[PDB]
Amino acid sequence: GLSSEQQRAFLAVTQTPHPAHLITGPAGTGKTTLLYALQKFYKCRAVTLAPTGTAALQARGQTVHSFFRFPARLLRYRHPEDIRPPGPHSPLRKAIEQMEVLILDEVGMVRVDLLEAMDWALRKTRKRLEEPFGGVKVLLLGDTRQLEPVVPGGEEALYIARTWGGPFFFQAHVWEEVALRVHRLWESQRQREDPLFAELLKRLRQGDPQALETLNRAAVRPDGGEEPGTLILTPRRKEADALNLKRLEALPGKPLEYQAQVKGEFAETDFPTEAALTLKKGAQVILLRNDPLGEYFNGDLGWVEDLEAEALAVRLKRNGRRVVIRPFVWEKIVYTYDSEREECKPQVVGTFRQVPVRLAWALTVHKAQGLTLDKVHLELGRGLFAHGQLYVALTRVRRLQDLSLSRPIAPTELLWRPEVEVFETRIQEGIWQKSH
Repeated sequence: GLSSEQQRAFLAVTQTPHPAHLITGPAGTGKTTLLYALQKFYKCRAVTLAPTGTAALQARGQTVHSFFRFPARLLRYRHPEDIRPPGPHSPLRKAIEQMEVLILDEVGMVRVDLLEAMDWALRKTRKRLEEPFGGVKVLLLGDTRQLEPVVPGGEEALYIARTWGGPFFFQAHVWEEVALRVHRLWESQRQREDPLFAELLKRLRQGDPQALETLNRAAVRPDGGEEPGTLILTPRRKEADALNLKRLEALPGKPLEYQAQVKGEFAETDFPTEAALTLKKGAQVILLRNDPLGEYFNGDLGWVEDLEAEALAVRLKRNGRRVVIRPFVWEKIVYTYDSEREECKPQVVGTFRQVPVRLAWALTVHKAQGLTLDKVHLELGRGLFAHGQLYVALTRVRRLQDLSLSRPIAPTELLWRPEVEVFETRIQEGIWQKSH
């Protein structure tokens, strides 16, 4: 069930001896089903890995650090003190010396030292320490805009500045050895781009001053979140929960707590939704899972109508109330070699059981990633000039008319980092390889 756009990438990456392939493009269905077709297409030829627990959950894979027993600190270059190879006959080594393909979702947040750990770990155990990754066909994924890995400062920042120069996944010295065939999609909705707004976003990423004045003198509207169907996006999830709470304690209806059943090993930070979910009839809520039948979708903004102990009815914004949702089961997955099969065969270690819905009067930009939204309102916190971290917020809409920021933006909150502005544009032909 693959469309021509998803099939073109599938066939372009699977039918070639080239190991390194990057697939760019925004989040959403079409991108997920592309991975769900890839990982099932090989199905112990490869494993699916991710930098963060959240990414590993929504990608059916294992955390990189947890798959490789990598320690939660700066991974020094080819250092055996940090990158310890699994010993002989160990029940990780036998499974890693099968992985012809390695899928890697959300490469935006993969730090450089983390990528160079994977390469050396794959080389010093599959015996292919000359070829990059031990020959393993790496399939990188994720919009390269929802990037910028945190670097603490002090000792760790200086070492990374000296070894690589920056924290990005492309500054790794692996790419000085192999070429990265980049299949960039950016082609899911032609005119719900508003090509003037796309060029406006590109001029903001390049520091243009008058593009910034244009953005401010068309979209600045204090508290323009009172207009109907306005989702008040916030950068930080602290004020988002605070905004949902104050709008939740306005509803007269009696609340109902939905209790999650966290079975097995499931980290607290990996929780998709709050386990003590207080809901009232009339709350703006959003779905977090696609319906196996096909009635509702992931990211479907609804309104609570009825509150049953193990089900709830929501009037969808998209078409009109049709579906009652039933608690979904999230599984923590770890890839450990199967004895009988002689082939990795991943394993369910954790379980999270609650209704796939969360409060949606406000949302963190992180959780809002890739959602097609009709109308948004941005909440400035006077400190978000985190070297362009607010660009990801402007991209959450297709036309300038839908966005309404509460306070003006400084030129610095949107300006991209110089190393990024060189990567996004040297990949616009195709293959990318690091010179000198």
